[PDB]
Amino acid sequence: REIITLQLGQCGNQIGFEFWKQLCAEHGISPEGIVEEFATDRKDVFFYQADDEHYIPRAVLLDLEPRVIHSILNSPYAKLYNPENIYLGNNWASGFSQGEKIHEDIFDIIDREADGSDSLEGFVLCHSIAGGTGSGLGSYLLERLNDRYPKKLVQTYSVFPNQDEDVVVQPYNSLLTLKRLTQNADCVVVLDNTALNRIATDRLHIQNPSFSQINQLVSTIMSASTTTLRYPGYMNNDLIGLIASLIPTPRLHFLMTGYTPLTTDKTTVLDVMRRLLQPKNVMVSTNHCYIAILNIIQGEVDPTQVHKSLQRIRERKLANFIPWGPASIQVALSRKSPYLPSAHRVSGLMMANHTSISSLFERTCRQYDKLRKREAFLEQFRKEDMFKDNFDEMDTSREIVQQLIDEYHAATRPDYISWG
Amino acid sequence: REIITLQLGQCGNQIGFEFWKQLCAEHGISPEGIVEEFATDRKDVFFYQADDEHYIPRAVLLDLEPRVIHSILNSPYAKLYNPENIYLGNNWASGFSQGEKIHEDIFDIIDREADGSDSLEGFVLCHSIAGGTGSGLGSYLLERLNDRYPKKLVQTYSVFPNQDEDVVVQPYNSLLTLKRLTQNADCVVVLDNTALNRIATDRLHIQNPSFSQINQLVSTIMSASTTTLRYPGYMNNDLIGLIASLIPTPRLHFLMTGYTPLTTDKTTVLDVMRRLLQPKNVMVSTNHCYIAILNIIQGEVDPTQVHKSLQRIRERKLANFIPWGPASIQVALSRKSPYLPSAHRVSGLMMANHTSISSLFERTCRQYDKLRKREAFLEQFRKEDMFKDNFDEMDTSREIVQQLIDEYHAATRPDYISWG
Amino acid sequence: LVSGFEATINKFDKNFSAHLLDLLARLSIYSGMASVISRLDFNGFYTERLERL
Amino acid sequence: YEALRHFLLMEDGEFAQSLSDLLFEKLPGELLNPLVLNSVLSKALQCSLHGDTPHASNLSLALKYLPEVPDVLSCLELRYKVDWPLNIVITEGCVSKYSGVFSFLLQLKLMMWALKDVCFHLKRTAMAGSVQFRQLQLFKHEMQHFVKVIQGYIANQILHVTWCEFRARLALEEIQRAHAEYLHKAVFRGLLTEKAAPVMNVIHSIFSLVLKFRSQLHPNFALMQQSYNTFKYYSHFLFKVVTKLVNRQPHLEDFLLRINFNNY
Repeated sequence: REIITLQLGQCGNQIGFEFWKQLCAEHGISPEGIVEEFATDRKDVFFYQADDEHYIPRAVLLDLEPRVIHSILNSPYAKLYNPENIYLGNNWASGFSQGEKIHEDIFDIIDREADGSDSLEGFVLCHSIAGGTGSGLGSYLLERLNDRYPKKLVQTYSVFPNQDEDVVVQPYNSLLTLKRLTQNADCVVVLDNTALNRIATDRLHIQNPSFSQINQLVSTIMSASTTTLRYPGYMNNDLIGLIASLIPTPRLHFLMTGYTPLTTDKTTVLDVMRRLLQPKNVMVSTNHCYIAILNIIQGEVDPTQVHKSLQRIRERKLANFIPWGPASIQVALSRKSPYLPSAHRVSGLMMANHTSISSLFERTCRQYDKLRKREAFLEQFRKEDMFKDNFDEMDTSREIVQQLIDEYHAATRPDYISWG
Repeated sequence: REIITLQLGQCGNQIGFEFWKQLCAEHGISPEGIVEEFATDRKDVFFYQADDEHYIPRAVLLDLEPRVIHSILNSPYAKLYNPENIYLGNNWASGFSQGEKIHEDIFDIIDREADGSDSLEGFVLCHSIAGGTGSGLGSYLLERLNDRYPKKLVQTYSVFPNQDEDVVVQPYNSLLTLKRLTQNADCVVVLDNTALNRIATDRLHIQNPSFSQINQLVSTIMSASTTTLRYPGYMNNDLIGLIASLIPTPRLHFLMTGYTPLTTDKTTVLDVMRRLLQPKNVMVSTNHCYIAILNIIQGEVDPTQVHKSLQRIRERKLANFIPWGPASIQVALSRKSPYLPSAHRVSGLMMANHTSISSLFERTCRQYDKLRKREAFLEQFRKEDMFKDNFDEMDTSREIVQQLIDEYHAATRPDYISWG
Repeated sequence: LVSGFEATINKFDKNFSAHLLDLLARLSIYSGMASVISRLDFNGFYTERLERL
Repeated sequence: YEALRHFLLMEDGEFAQSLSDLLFEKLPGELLNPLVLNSVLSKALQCSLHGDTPHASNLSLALKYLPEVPDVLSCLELRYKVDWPLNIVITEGCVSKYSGVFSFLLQLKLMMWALKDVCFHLKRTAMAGSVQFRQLQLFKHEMQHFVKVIQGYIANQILHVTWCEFRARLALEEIQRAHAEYLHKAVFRGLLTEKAAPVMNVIHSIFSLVLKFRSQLHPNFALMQQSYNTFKYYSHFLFKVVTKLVNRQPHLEDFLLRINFNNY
């Protein structure tokens, strides 16, 4: 079924903009949405088909107090995304309260693409945790979408902010988001501003313009995570059949990333799997262990080599699973697209469920616990206080995310057969 | 397991620089670090493998108040050694006290290569005895490394300074170094500035630029001492099996050097085994006796000649020894590399445990004893006095080195079964 | 709630695991080829449950 | 020929030093099913760093005996496999004698692993500096050098001098006869022949005493001191039994020179 992407907030609109521009270049699409004259892919899911081959993606752009979205509009690609669905504070509560009044018209914007498509399977959110306007509104929209579409599933391309810790209410905002996501998100893919920044300092000398260059690092992950859907294959030709292996239990739906050529500007499959399992290629910053690992490779890959590579990786033991289950490394293959550079002819990515991400959740929880004892930024603004007089949704969020931390470490324990 | 070399001090950084440049030439490496086009050897141990075949050495360069150290940086080979691990007095106590403050960051530099390699067996130090900044700092680092890494085995390519005896505190510095090295070095290979100088006067007319040319002699010794590790073998492929025959008792771990063609710029193995047992090719300046001898030959050696040659060397009896150890001379064979010239293709080196190095230790001990009676250079600098008010680590060093001298002469005695 | 469901769960889980044993063990007598066992039985999981004879 | 030498005669390093090192980590019902021994070779060719060719396959790591339960014996074969137009030259009885020399070479690898384990096991004991420590470690140095010289003998004869012949000798019936001479010199110089068999019989006493030394890893010092004295007596007997067999074989002339160098 066709995927509708709900990019929201300034940062999320930036990454959705870059994601659709990269799919414009990767597919046979021009900046005006026209089919390219120079051009074998499954473009049905991600791009709506007009009769004059206007491949307009099913992007829903939400602007709240818009600045960046004006710059999005004065672009050469403004004709490419034309489904005409752009509708006009730094606190979570301000974003939530601003979303509540316009929920019906933005939901009618959801409804129109839902009717216009043949079918719809997932809502993929370019969400920003603690992103001022994006946070809060994304949590509220996340809460509305599962009620209105109970059979349907929601993915979150969460850019989890770690910038070495400006937003002084950032742990509070992030805390409330993670409660809303843990109960009301089917899947979450996590990304880290510090980890992408350390990889920026690794592969290049870029330090000060960190966000603009990390946009490309995020967009390569976001494209390679969907390439096996966007191009056909033997297996993983549906989002949901991909999703089920990555998420074994519903509470732990958070997925780490990695890329074998971080400098993607011949290599055998044994080499690229071994390089992927090393921590320098991972883009995420008591025993600890994976719950399940998957990998997808795109390029000039020899077919009988990959099973010998799986045996070889099994003997290398660069990462060991040891959960309660039979989870194994799962090899998958896709085709690199034409017309774009085939540099690093073999190139791959991994998605995995790892217990190390609980430490990162605990970090903003620790910052929140210290800030909550101090009460230095309760904000006391009349929006904040009139919205939450009790300030107990932060405590419900704390107990829910503490359940999540305990569930992660219980998944590390030998007995997750009992209740976690 | 992979070897990490800890080159420190100005003289030690010079010889490590030349050692890695020679291995760049001898192996298939270019000054950028990448493999050359024209290039069956074991380059795994000494050279890290990057993704695009940038064989970077696992060299750790330590500098201290660098002025001439920048000459290493403005070289064509600066891209070859790129692990980015270069971190910013003529007294032993000054070097020790300067190393103590930066020990944690230089040890993190050790830790990073420790994690980055698959495995680690040894720390091979390009140490300079009484080398101003190199001495003291090398003793302190040698004391830290066995505590932190007790499983690994430390080698020391000590360039023992004998320049016909400017440093006026040189016996004090060398005295403290030898205490630290006897206690905290698993093996030491000794070299002599006057012996390499007399060899320079023998082979060429070079007298005034002695250091710059002796660098090449030291580098030939340093390369041929590890050639059987760097190139594949049937035996002694690990460093430990090589080391254990050379060092029979833990206290006497000091190893003599010599090279068969004193000018290498056909010969049977009878001749090239004979030439090692001549004192003109030895590179080191009561009965006295070897404790165990080993030799390694290079090139396309005729092998039934080595039956004849071992029986011939036994009948010749040019090497006189009768220690407590069994002391059979062991013969080894290796291949000359397919890049470097084939002129003098047969070419050999010896490493041996000899009691005559105790005389050289006693020489700087005698200089120290005279200087210690005079107290002419106690230095009285506030670093030296505040670091060592008792001046009793010099006396502890004197009793430890005197134990070493007595142990060498007891090794000459027929009863080293009893305590030496 | 569980009287009708968990009774069907355990009898199916025991019947799944037994036929999962019999698939692995009857493929293990087949000495590429034996790797379908060691893929199914990855890093320590269900590679030693019941030794036949 | 130059590939079967890389695998069977253990010439290629990091392969025997991994296959033997993997097998010796375990030591009955285990280590004999085809789940571990038929897979340890597919684990060992990966860390060979030389091979993974069409020649590198057909290495059937099979057995020929079922052991029940301190000795120096672990019977295990390693057979190459060929196809039709090469099976007519490499005879099916030649590879059996390859197995016959292979068991001895693997048994030799057992010594340099277990003695390395007692050299490494004492390293963690180090403060404890006294009589009973240094006089004990002198025994390890005295016993290691014997293995390290008999292995150097083997490593000069069966891999180098018998490989200079049959390499410069070749360059259809002559291929059969030359191969049957190359192997026969490899097993003649290896002290596996029944003519020089008492010389081989003394080596088992030496190897068994080093294994007993590995057993006692200072609660029982004198129990090990007696074992060292028995070792020294047996080596001193080997030097006489090799000298008496000089009058009755130029291959053994290297051995007295290897074992005796400035001693008696």
